[PDB]
Amino acid sequence: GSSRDALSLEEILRLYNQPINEEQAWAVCYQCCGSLRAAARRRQPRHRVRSAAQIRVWRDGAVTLAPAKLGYSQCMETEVIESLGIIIYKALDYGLKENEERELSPPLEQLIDHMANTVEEKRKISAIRSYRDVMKLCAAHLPTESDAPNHYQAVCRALFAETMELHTFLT
Amino acid sequence: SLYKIKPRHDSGIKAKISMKT
Repeated sequence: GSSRDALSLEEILRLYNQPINEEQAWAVCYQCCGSLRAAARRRQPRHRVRSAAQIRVWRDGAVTLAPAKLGYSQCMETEVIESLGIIIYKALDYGLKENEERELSPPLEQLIDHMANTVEEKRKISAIRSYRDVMKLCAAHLPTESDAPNHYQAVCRALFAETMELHTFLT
Repeated sequence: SLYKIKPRHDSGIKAKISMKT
């Protein structure tokens, strides 16, 4: 392997040969939504997350979506959030048998149910309309919500460092 | 890290997400 500054979530899963943990799921969600919110503000077009290969985790803890007011366009925020929600659940389910299901903490399960529009605060949360809505739910996972920006960067920084050693050195 | 798993429920989140592929 050769050392670089980003790995895809697909590569991360392949290297681990196991699913991501719950804290990593919250972190990728928060960090990727932050990147997407900023990209939209700078008028880069929205597009959907088609697969885990498109999600890039960086050395400094950033998470971005690789390339292919603006409130309405050919790709709405909720569509991007849905596609991200589905990919995050696949990452949490990675390698499990079809007849097994992971027992997620209720607030993480709820976040994902609402991201993915699979819903059929203790019963149901307000519908997610924006990247900021998702980020606020991830911040709420923490006892002190103002810790979120630093915390979720630190989570992805560690995930990168840990998998980069497998990337560089696994044969 | 997966650790804790249950049997797949017929109406649960895994069930619903699988049908969106």
